[PDB]
Amino acid sequence: DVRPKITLACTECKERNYITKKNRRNNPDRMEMAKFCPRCRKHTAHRETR
Amino acid sequence: PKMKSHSGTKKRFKVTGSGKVTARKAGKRHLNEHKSSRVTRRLTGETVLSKGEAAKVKKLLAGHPGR
Amino acid sequence: AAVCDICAKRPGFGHNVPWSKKKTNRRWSPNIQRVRVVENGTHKRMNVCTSCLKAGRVSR
Amino acid sequence: AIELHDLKPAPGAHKAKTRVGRGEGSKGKTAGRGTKGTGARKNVPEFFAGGQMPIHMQAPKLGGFHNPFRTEYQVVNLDKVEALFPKGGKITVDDLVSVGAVRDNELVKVLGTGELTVKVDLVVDAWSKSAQEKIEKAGGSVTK
RNA sequence: UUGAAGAAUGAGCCUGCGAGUUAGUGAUGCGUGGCGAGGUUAACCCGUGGUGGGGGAGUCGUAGCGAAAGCGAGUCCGAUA
RNA sequence: UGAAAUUGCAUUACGAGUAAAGAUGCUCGUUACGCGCAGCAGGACGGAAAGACCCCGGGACCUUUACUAUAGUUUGGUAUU
Ligand SMILES: [Mg+2]
Ligand SMILES: [Mg+2]
Ligand SMILES: [Mg+2]
Ligand SMILES: [Mg+2]
Ligand SMILES: [Mg+2]
Ligand SMILES: [Mg+2]
Ligand SMILES: [Mg+2]
Ligand SMILES: [Mg+2]
Ligand SMILES: [Mg+2]
Ligand SMILES: [Mg+2]
Ligand SMILES: [Mg+2]
Ligand SMILES: [Mg+2]
Ligand SMILES: [Mg+2]
Ligand SMILES: [Mg+2]
Ligand SMILES: [Mg+2]
Ligand SMILES: [Mg+2]
Ligand SMILES: [Mg+2]
Ligand SMILES: [Mg+2]
Ligand SMILES: [Mg+2]
Ligand SMILES: [Mg+2]
Ligand SMILES: [Mg+2]
Ligand SMILES: [Mg+2]
Ligand SMILES: [Mg+2]
Ligand SMILES: [Mg+2]
Ligand SMILES: [Mg+2]
Ligand SMILES: [Mg+2]
Ligand SMILES: [Zn+2]
Ligand SMILES: [Zn+2]
Repeated sequence: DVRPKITLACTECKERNYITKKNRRNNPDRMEMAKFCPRCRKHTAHRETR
Repeated sequence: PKMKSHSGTKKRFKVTGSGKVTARKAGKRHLNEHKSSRVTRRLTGETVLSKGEAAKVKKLLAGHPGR
Repeated sequence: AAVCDICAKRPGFGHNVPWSKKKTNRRWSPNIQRVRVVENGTHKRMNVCTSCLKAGRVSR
Repeated sequence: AIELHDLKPAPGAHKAKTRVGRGEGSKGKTAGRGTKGTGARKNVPEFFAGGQMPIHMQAPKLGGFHNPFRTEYQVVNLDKVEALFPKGGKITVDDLVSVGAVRDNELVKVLGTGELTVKVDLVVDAWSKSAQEKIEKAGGSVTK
């Protein structure tokens, strides 16, 4: 509850590529990251699903 | 009476051409977020069975070729 | 009663099947009603099912 | 002139039965079972692992599915076709290979391990790309 | 049974009887015989004369790999890596 | 006239030891002619009962706000209407 599991999906293809954890109090808002999309075949921006 | 095969064994183990008994690696069905890509890759293939376990599997199979 | 004097409908036997599926033996009885009939000028009571009542198979 | 009393089996053909529990000069008393326990009286099932989750339940099920309409091919290789049809085998049909060995009433895809120096015309169901290339280079063809 | 002459069990004695068997065209080895890239029949039919003959339907071997489509001395994960 | 329980045996001493840790049967000694009859109960861990106490495995019956069901009781809908 305090450190939940969050899924990072590409902002291009909506592909739920990664899963990680955060604190939900230190980072109340959805996280932006620069991850690698196996579908888009390059590094795209990944956002926490909502 | 024909002797039946073991249904879980039917569903879980393959027998290769040379006679090896192989199972799917265990531990990747869920709880995969904390597992690294290395741990997941280690659990992602097929495992050749040990001698005693392979003999037990071939006994449980009724001459069934595995899956 | 549970037997229809017309069409000879009789109870069926099956299972109580709970949430745990612990089956128990039980019965299904036909919806038998006791009604006055006048057949060939004879007045009497008859135990008839509602299916033969709906079909008009009994002369009231 | 052999007569019936000079018929005897081959040495080692008729192994003698081992009769158990017939004195201690042989497998006597416990009859090879040891003392006490389960094994002294019945047997142990092979699916049983003593109470620990067994192998056939700790391993994940191989999933997937079975194709209900999958049909297998009786495969023949070019080395076999060269060996069984060496003398400039002109046309080889499914009847010819089934006469040699292809297990008739089946489909007869021809595969391509081997060299196939001879020239053949194989009318068969399906073939591999390598087998077709080797057959055509040798001077022949495939059909059907 | 760690250990019994044991003051641990059983047996008064003799005679008789009393416990690893049988069935699968079961599973898996070995010996042996037949045939051999092939082996073998089941039910059944004929022999009212049997243990012999037919019957190849099926089945195991003949190619594997893949969840499978499929491809095939390769195939699958993979990007015709 | 005529049983019984019991019974591995037998030409079946005692002391101090030793030993599955309390020995007629083992050791070292001591004593002791053979066989009866009537008696007593210290021992043969005497007989009788596969300990009933204790633990372990199984069962049975009893209890309840253990679980899961269910007869009965009750609610409404619908058929009879
Ligand atoms: Mg999954
Ligand atoms: Mg992962
Ligand atoms: Mg109505
Ligand atoms: Mg003995
Ligand atoms: Mg015993
Ligand atoms: Mg023991
Ligand atoms: Mg044992
Ligand atoms: Mg069983
Ligand atoms: Mg064993
Ligand atoms: Mg457990
Ligand atoms: Mg021992
Ligand atoms: Mg003891
Ligand atoms: Mg004794
Ligand atoms: Mg004694
Ligand atoms: Mg005992
Ligand atoms: Mg006794
Ligand atoms: Mg056939
Ligand atoms: Mg002592
Ligand atoms: Mg003494
Ligand atoms: Mg002596
Ligand atoms: Mg006396
Ligand atoms: Mg007395
Ligand atoms: Mg006593
Ligand atoms: Mg006892
Ligand atoms: Mg109980
Ligand atoms: Mg009511
Ligand atoms: Zn993406
Ligand atoms: Zn009726």
